[PDB]
Amino acid sequence: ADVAGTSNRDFRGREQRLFNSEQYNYNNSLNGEVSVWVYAYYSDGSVLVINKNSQYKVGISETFKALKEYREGQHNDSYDEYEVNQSIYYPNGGDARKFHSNAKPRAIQIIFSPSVNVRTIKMAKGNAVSVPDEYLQRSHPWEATGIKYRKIKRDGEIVGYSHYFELPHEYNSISLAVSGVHKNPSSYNVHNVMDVFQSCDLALRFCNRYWAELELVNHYISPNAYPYLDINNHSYGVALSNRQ
Amino acid sequence: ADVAGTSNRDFRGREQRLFNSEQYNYNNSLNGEVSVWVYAYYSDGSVLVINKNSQYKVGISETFKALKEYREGQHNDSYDEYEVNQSIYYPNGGDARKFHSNAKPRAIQIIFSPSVNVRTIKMAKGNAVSVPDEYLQRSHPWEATGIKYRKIKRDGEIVGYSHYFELPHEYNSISLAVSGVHKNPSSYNVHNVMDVFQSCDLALRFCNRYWAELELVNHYISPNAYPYLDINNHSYGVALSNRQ
Amino acid sequence: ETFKALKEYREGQHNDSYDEYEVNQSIYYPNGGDARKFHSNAKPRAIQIIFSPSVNVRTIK
Amino acid sequence: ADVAGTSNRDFRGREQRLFNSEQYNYNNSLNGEVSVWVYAYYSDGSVLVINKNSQYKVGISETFKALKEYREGQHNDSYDEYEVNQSIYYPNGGDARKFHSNAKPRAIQIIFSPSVNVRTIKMAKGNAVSVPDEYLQRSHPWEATGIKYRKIKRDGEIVGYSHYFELPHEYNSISLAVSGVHKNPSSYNVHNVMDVFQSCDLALRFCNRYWAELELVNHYISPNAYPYLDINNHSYGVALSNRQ
Ligand SMILES: [Cl-]
Ligand SMILES: [Cl-]
Ligand SMILES: [Cl-]
Repeated sequence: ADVAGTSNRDFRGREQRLFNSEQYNYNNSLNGEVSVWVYAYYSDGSVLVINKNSQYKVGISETFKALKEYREGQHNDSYDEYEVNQSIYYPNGGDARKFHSNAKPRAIQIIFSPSVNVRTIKMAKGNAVSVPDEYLQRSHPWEATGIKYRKIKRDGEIVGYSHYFELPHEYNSISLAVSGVHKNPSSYNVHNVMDVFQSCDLALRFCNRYWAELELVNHYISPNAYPYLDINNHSYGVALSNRQ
Repeated sequence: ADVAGTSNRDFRGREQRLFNSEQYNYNNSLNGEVSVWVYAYYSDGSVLVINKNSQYKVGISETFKALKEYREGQHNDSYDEYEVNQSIYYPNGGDARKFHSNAKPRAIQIIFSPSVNVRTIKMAKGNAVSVPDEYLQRSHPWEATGIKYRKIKRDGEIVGYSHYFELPHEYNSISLAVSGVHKNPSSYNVHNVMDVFQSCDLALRFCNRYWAELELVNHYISPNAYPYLDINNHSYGVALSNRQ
Repeated sequence: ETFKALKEYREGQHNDSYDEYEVNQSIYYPNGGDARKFHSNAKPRAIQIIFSPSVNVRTIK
Repeated sequence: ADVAGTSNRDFRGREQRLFNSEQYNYNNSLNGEVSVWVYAYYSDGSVLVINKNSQYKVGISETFKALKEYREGQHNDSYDEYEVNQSIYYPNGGDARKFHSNAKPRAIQIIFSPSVNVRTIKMAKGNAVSVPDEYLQRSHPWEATGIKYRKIKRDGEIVGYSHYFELPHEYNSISLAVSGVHKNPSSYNVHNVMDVFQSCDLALRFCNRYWAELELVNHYISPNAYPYLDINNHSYGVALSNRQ
């Protein structure tokens, strides 16, 4: 046979490049996944991740309370935190023994897979009682925030999209939903509506609290080939198109 | 300038009336919210509220167990209440140390925003094992209960719609889903189906147990300009159309 | 005051006492403890020192 | 340039030797620290360290009770240990459920920095009620124990001073204070008295219970360049004077 890395008959090298290309492109086909992650960052350094992975479209919707830190199998000041919630829902509505709950998120990062169409992204960032914009009567139920998403890039390739917002002020108390649609550069969609209804049931969800962004990078992002952007603006992910 | 409240050049007064009219009408546009609330009333006077707010259509679906009272950070007779559930699911199925759980709802109020089309409202009031009508094989999956909804009215304007039913008997043990569609007096809808799928992800949810109907009125209904009907048949809400 | 003495202590409430001993070991020497958190919320975020107007500022140490 | 390690123009080597010499000498200047450590060794192998670091003079003073083992966040037989204290303060004074408390120190090591003047060291080793010598009326308030301190040595240099005494008998129940003065080979001291008063406030204290002498060596002594002498008579510390 020819010697490796010297001719157009390195079929191991061609197949390696095809295998990676086929992953990148399959994910972009309508048979592929589109995925979203919400990361909620807490003052103790831990991070709640919620991920949804589904065909055609995907999203996540959480209450104010659901986004608060919950430490499984440890103390959570449960009763005092019920009272903190009452005061967050309406000023002076509760009788808590603290000014600021450390279970409140300090920041949110939303990441989508590179199979999303950025122009389809919509976010409903509500107040603590799940109202998008002060009162329901004046609320558009979403804002299309695609323009704000940064490309997460590795080796020149877009591996995902990131929108990051801090919640550093006492009044930053939110409920949150986000949604994106998988790329569809075709004009195909009539005939497939029941399949999209089935995708609503088929969407897989994951949620977990990791103890540190390091741990998120090491045990969540990296093992799964997920895109990420860390606090130091470092991009993670795996470039696949036309690559060995 | 002209003197306030004496001429057609009171533009502060015209803009105030327009601002309120525009809220009422925006909520009725297809760009607006439609919202639903389920209130479950407990014997200790507390009230669980579940609210969903979304574009195009909205609903809530809860199990028998999910509607039972849960007091965050306090004792809930957790083990005995598992046994009460077994006896509610099948006669004599559990080994509880009580005849009637005080965590069972005594009543349900369903309220919709005035942007719902009443004729689209559907309810699945199931038995304790989540069957609409005795056995699945004979169950229509919903009843269209719009005719029973009362108008909640302030200053002559419909501010919401209410259906209220007590559960005062021992055998009143229910699961519950409800759904309504936003007003659509146009013939527009083709082209918008993926947007409605995104609205399923974008819908915001809120749930909380308030200690008293007084507290619900003061800290939930009123601060948010929500419609309500209290036990004394008093209507709450804010009239907006053509009003200062 | 010591490092430990300046950490938050909530009288009559839970203070993650055991985990906070382990956090202290890791603060004293990298990787010295086996805590279940990255950042203790009992650590001060800031210090203000105030003196009365009867101090001589040039003597402050 | 000249080649490393072959001429009097290795200025990197001269500066390295100066940097170390300047540390050794600065510590001996009156601008330097003098430091003391009390190690209390427990039967479970753990060791309480108390350290004080201050200018001009330094010391530590602890009660009998303060020197007993305290395991943070674990059980400490608190009530029984109050009763053990009553019996230690006066024979048969308490009603404990044990003959010997394992929280009692088995030994004490006192170490001073090499900037102390050994002839200034004073110790008040009291009985369990904090009396130096049986009764206050006959007590000199200290003994000058410098003659008993061994030099801790590395590479020929004194890196600290150690006095070690076991408390292996049931009646070895002590309170303890120790004090040393920083070297002052000059005749300077008038003018500086308020500065010494400020040094009483400025002295920094550290205390911690380590689980093993190994851990003390690895995570306390060594990382901080502190002198130590272990149970096997091994000296630890860093020689600095005229050394690279
Ligand atoms: Cl395709
Ligand atoms: Cl419209
Ligand atoms: Cl000097």
